[PDB]
Amino acid sequence: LHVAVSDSNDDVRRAAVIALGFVLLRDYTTVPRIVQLLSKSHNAHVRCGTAFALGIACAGKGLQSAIDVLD
Amino acid sequence: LHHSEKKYAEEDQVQELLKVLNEISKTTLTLDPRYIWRSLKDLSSLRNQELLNAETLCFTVNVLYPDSSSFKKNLLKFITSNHKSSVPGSAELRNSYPASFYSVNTEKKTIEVTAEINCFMHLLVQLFLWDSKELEQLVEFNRKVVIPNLLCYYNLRSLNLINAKLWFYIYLSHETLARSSEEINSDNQNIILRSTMMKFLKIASLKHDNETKAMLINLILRDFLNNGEVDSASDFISKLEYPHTDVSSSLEARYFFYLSKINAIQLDYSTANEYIIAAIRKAPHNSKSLGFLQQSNKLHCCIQLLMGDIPELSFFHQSNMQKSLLPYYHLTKAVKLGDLKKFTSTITKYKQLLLKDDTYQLCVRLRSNVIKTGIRIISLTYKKISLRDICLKLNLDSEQTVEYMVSRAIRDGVIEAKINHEDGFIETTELLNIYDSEDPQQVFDERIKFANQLHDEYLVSMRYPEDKKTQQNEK
Amino acid sequence: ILDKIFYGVLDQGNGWLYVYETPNQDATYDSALELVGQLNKVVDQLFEKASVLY
Amino acid sequence: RVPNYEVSEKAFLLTQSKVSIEQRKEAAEFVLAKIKEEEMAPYYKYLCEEYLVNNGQSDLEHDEKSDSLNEWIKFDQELYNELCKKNESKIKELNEKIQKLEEDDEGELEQAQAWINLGEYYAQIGDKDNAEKTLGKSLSKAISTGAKIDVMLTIARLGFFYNDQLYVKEKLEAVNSMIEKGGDWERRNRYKTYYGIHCLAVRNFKEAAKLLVDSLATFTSIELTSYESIATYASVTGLFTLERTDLKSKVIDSPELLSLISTTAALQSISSLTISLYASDYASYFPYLLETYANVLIPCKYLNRHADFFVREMRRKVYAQLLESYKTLSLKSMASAFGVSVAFLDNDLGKFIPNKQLNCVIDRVNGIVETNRPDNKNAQYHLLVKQGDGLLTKLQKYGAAVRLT
Amino acid sequence: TTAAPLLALLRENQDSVKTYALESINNVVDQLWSEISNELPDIEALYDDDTFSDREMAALIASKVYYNLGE
Amino acid sequence: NNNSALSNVNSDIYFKLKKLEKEYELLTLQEDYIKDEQRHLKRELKRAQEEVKRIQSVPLVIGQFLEPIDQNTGIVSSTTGMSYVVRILSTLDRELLKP
Amino acid sequence: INISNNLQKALTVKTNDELMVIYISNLVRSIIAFDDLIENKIQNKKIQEQ
Amino acid sequence: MSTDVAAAQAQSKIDLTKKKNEEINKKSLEEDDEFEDFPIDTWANGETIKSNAVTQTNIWEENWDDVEVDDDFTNELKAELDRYKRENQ
Amino acid sequence: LSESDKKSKLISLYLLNLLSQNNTTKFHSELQYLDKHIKNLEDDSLLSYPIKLDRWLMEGSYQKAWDLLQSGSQNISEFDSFTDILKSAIRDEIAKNTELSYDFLPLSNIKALLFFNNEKETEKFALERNWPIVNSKVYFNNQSKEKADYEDEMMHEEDQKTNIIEKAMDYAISIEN
Repeated sequence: LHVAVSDSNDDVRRAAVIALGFVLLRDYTTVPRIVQLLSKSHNAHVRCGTAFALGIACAGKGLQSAIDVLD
Repeated sequence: LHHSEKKYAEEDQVQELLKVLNEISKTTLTLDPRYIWRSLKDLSSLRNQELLNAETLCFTVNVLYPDSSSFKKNLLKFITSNHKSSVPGSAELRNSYPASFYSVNTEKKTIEVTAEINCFMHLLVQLFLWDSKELEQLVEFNRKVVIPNLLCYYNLRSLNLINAKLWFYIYLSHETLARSSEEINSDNQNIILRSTMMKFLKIASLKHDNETKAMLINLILRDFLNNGEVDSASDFISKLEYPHTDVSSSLEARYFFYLSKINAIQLDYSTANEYIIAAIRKAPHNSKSLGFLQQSNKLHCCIQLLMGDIPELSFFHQSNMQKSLLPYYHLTKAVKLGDLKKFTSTITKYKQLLLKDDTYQLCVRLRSNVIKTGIRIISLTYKKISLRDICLKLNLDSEQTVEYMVSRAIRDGVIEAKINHEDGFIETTELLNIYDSEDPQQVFDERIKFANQLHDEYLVSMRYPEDKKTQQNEK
Repeated sequence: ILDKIFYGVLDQGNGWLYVYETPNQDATYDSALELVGQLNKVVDQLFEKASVLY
Repeated sequence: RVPNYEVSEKAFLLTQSKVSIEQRKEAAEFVLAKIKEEEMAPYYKYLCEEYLVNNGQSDLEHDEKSDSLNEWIKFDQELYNELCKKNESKIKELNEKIQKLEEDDEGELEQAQAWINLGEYYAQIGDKDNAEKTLGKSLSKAISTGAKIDVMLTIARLGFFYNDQLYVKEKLEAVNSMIEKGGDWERRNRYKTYYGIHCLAVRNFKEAAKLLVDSLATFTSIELTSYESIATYASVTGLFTLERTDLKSKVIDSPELLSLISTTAALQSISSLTISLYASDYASYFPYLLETYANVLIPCKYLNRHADFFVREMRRKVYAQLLESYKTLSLKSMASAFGVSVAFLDNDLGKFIPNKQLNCVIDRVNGIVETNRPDNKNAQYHLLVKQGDGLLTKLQKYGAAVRLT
Repeated sequence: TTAAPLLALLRENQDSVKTYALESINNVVDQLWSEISNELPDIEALYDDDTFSDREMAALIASKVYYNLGE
Repeated sequence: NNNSALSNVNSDIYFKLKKLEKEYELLTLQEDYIKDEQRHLKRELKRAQEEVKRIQSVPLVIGQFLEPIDQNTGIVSSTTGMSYVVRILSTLDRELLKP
Repeated sequence: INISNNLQKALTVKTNDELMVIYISNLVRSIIAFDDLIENKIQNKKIQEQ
Repeated sequence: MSTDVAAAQAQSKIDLTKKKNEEINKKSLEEDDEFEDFPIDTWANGETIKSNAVTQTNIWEENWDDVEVDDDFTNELKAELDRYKRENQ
Repeated sequence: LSESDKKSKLISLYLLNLLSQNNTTKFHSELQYLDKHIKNLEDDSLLSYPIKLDRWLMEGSYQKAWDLLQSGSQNISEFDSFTDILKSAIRDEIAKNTELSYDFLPLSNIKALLFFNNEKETEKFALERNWPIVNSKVYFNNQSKEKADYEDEMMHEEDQKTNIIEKAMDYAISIEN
């Protein structure tokens, strides 16, 4: 999370948001709240990564919240 | 007759019962369910008086009673027994309730909803006692039943919220009986009553319910001071366990008033005055708050007079409460004008008045302030003045007399002078130059700190309704 | 002195004349007073709109 | 409606016993002549009630004490008999007429003027209540809007006449709501005069000083006490509110005060005090003050109760005026100029320094009066800090209730 | 009513007296706890000594008062 | 009615709710993160304004505002002699811009 | 520091405006929520009706 | 009246139906009003006139002739007394 | 709360004993608790004695307090055991007031104040308070200066005073928070 805000380059921004849902693979329910703030972001890259993280996180155990965030 | 009034009255009690039931069964939001229940009581006290008084027994039989019907009948005989169209089969159903379920679920056995029926039963009881104004046996009867029951539960926060409001009434009837009748029995059970409150207060620490803690604190502080021991009350408050989460306009106004009374009689009037100003401030201003305001004003004047600073004439004048503050107005004038003999007369003329209200003890230390206030005026008006002239003004005998009085008075710093018995005059030492000191930065820093306090209090408060409100259904 | 054309003070009992040309207000003082005095009206007016809360 | 203001004064003098006794029995002769003539016995009934155990204690239908020093006061049943005739004959003529003009069409104005005529007659004899009832009848009826306004002030005079201010404020509250409805500048000048006398009764004179000089500038003093009285009032209020700078400007310079000169005693005393303050003769100010209480403050019905307050404040103005000018004075020099001695000086200053106005000290030892009045950064700071404390107080107060709910 | 009579016994010396004084407090130790919080150091001294059979009691008074305070 | 089950509660505390107490520390960690995010976006406000300010300074060509067509787009005609439909900048009058 | 003292208080005023505007907003969300709960009945009734 | 601005506390803190139960219950703990205990034993409180002159029924704002008595008589006398002292200085 | 035959005497002793320990705080705390059981049921009879002593020391009538303790030994029964403690006490209270009331005062004037009959009693009390006696003049300047330095020596005063640099740091970081 700290690197996603602090490191302003686009690669580093995108990667770290993707990387969260692997950590919290089994805690897939709380992720929609945490990247709720990064979905809304004025930075395009960050939102790109938001979308992959939620895909990976709720892929095999579903969850309604993500489908709504991703719309 | 019988059937008419009780059935009508019963219709409202059913509707009331569900208001408690629905909030707690879905789990409380703390502050919001609480408030509703307070609105509910305004309605109940009226209804209990109106439309006979067996409206409740008629009800008790309707709901699942475990043994509650026995205690009811005893209340009832005192105000003349009624019992027709309050028997089974003419007041009984075990249907029309989700509060007692249907008959079949009672029969089969299911989970307790008899707790909330009981708490709510005990509401009607506490109510009944106050509304009629019953005294003597009923005070013992009610207290002894109710409290064992509150501890036969599982000490749930849902049930703690509701029963906390029962504690106020338990306490009112005990004091009323004690004031009316001077007897050994009343002295004896007062030791039981302090003991019980402390017992509950421990329980409610464990279970962390802030309302039960706020109410239990105020009742027992009041009790210690009525029997006049300062020390027990002071020791209790400096453990710093008063809550601020579930607290109310009245509840916080009440605390502060206790804090005033303790610190003044402990000879620190700065610390006492801090509280009393807070107390008037929290409290509403109504004809129903009249009592509270009335007593707050009485205490305020004297705390201020003890400092040697005087209340203004507009205070008393524009009061609608001015014909009870008339000994207090004379206190203001007598201290200010410095006259020994007016003071003497005032607290002798108005001795019953002062002693009734318990304010007579602080009026004794206001004797000292007559001199002290008179010497102060003199320090303002004259910078250099002979010792002799001072003795004529306050009517004192020796040069020596004035010199003992003045020195003590400037140990406190009230007058703001220094004696020169090297030349035989008193010199005033107030010479200002406070914007040329280093102190002003420090004076602004406290104000800045108060503005930061409102900045926090605004931000945190604002979001607290808003979580719930975005979750709430909407079109 | 009462006219205020060198605005000073007389000692009668030492027989002296002192002259002050110093300022006895400042700009800082003036507009501090206007600003707090206006905000007092604001705070009453904010409570007046929100009389519908209760 | 006319004789009301005159009669009210003369009767009020009677009540007083702080005036000359000589003045009272000149007043008594006059006031009673007019009570017989214009049938003012209701008003007489009211006056004796209000006295009571100061005056009227020499009348036949009351109990006789040594409180009245007058004896020309004598209320009898003779007055009453006259009342019955004069009222019966008039009232009855005006009743038959109202119902005549119900028959005539466009009769609303015609009935309005008749019910005004009735409201004059009840004004004449006393009765504020019956004029009030009848001139409300006039009010509904179609009359010019300027007449409605005039009517409303007509009822207000009646509260002055009776000597109850609390009636007048309600009757001027209606005027304040009708003023701009007619938009008339003609009744605006009338409103300054009435409301000026009203604000002369109020502790705050601030409103009164502004009003009572507009009454001098625009020549309006009518249906109320004389132009010379108008001027007297203007002077008192001028002195109380206005600083020494604005005092020359507005009071001692006024074409209207100078042109009217002082031909009456009341007007002479008050003007004399003002002239001697500026000219800085303080040895004519103190005697002139005593002239003021005697012949202005105490004979007036709105400064009766501010009589003591003006005595005091004026001694306060002048002391403080001197203490601006001087950082040291001696008791002797100061006392001699004021026309009091040093002991006499001590006691008068000994009230006024705890009333927070003169901000000075007194030495008895060295005998100098030093001045302890800041004007510099200390004064600035005392004042500013209080107001910002006042902002914080509202902020706590106003924030706390909204959170709480 | 006041437990100040019982406090008075603590400060008074003689073992046989102190023996009584701890047992008095202990009856009302659960029921009273702001009338007796001033003599907690005398009580702690009794526990610290081992010339008492009443060390166990002394320490029990101390504990019951102290949780109610917050400590 | 009467009674419940007191074992039903005792069981949930150690099992399910212990996991959830830990989960409430992961939302607390979120709070620390967005405390910095909220300050970071204050720094980014400074930078977005500075860049605009360059555009506002010279060189500029005079034109004359006629009238709005929206509340954020207007039409002007320049001193070049060309009508241009222009986006209006935020942080200027739109009540005293209309004439 | 006198100028700062006042400036900090002049922002409490700005905040105090917000608190009231949010407690007003919350008040409208309440009205909205009740109005829907009534309206579900009208739509339930329309199916039985026809 | 009351501490601080009375009118400011009066407007901030007002009755609701939620506060209504609380406001009564608080009063009951101050043992009634204690302003209807008062006029019983005094059999009707009088007026202040002992040191007031414009008393306390003023229909405009009270002075400080409510703590002081008529000082114009003392002034008259001081004046006259002072004239003999200066005459025979 | 007490029905005794000796109740009157014993409450009298109660209050004198408070005063001997020298805590005025303890006296007034108790006065309120006693008040309840004398309200219309004893009032002041012999129980006036300790309330007057406390009142005089508050009023600053140290002349009066002295005569009052002494005439209480004209009805002696154990009033004398409380009289000794309070004679010492009276001297001490004056010494606290008369620091701030003189920069120097003579031997002859102080002697009178602290109610000594002889020189040996006067000089000893002056030395314990570190007030030098030179050419029969006793100086309050020595204690007053002495006390002032001992305060500066000690640490409390960086935060209590608040350091000005630290004030601004607090200003900044509230806005940024």
